[PDB]
Amino acid sequence: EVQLVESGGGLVQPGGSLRLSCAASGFNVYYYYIHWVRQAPGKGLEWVASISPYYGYTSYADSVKGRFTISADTSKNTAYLQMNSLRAEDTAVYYCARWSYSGMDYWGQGTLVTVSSASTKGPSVFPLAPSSKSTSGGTAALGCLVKDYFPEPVTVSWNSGALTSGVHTFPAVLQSSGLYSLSSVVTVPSSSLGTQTYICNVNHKPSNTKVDKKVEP
Amino acid sequence: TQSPSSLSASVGDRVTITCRASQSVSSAVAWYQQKPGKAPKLLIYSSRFSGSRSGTDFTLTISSLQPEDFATYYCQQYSYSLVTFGQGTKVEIKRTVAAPSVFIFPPSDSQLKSGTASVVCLLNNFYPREAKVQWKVDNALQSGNSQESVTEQDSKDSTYSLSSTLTLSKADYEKHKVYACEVTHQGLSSPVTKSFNRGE
Ligand SMILES: [Zn+2]
Repeated sequence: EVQLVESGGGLVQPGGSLRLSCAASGFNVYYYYIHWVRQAPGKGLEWVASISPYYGYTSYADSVKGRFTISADTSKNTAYLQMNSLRAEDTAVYYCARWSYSGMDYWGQGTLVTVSSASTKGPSVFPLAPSSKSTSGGTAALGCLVKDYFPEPVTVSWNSGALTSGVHTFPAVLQSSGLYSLSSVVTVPSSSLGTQTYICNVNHKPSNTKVDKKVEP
Repeated sequence: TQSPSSLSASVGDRVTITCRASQSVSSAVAWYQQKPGKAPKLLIYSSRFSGSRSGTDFTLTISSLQPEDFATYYCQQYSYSLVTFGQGTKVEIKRTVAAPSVFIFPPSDSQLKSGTASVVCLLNNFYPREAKVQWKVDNALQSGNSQESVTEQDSKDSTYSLSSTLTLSKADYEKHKVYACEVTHQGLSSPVTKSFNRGE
């Protein structure tokens, strides 16, 4: 019944500050090493900070210098990561984990931290229409272009979740503009183009944006 | 801090991962297994997973690879005043060569009316992952005005899919006629080119 739940992740301008939280359950942080580990999109794991049991000594990666501060509240049973002077390269999913005497055997679900000068924006949704050249020998490809949103993440479903087979929702790409964009595609039988309706359901929580888009030939 | 190295393997294969160490000698190790979209998992080894130290390098061995073992593995080393994660090895499923099916999508009229233009090229269900997409605008080879991303290995047929997006201003899009993406891949004896003429 051991669980770690994280919070506090979000968007900040470079040079700004953010406090992450890691709420523990089924154990108290007083008796264990607690670690913070982050992961940039597409990259490997990077250890960030740790705090010792009983006495609360700390340790930091060289990359987070005297910018980050790790601490724990044993009464509230929560560990924290105070992040100051944030830079763009600090953008990552941050995980908190419990050490057991050995390794980190329990992990949080992770929280996304985005550092950028760009401002929050809902996406524009454009159809990737099927045609005589999006088809071949029976199957046609169609999709939705989810363009110019910030920050991550965007979620996409098809026909309110009923259509999952043949669905490819690609990783978002960070455009030079500073805004993100992703495509979601699906391959369907060409004969269904006249009958079946195909709707991509786009959700962008950071802007409370919900957009449907019916994709037609 | 860098992209994970890729390793192609099959069920039943033996896999040995070497942890690239530093000023170790007095160093300890922990191994982790991560799958897309999820937090890493601590690996308990000794029984399919075993480990040992050969010199300063820690090793993790998978005796007989199972389909649930296909993942990205990391080693964690910790010593006096030092904690670091190694690069990461992504063990992916090896399968027969599969050529991509290629689709090209002009900018929607909706996007054009909105003052912009995105051309999308789709590469569907191919293996291996390695694929090169080349954009051509009026037979001029493009570079620096397109971005691509690739899905993880498909849970259905162990293939990959890729989408390449050519971004142009509306005005620049409308002064060119022929748009093409040229696809190069293992499964293609000759490069496949999908194209369209603007406004057909
Ligand atoms: Zn698929």
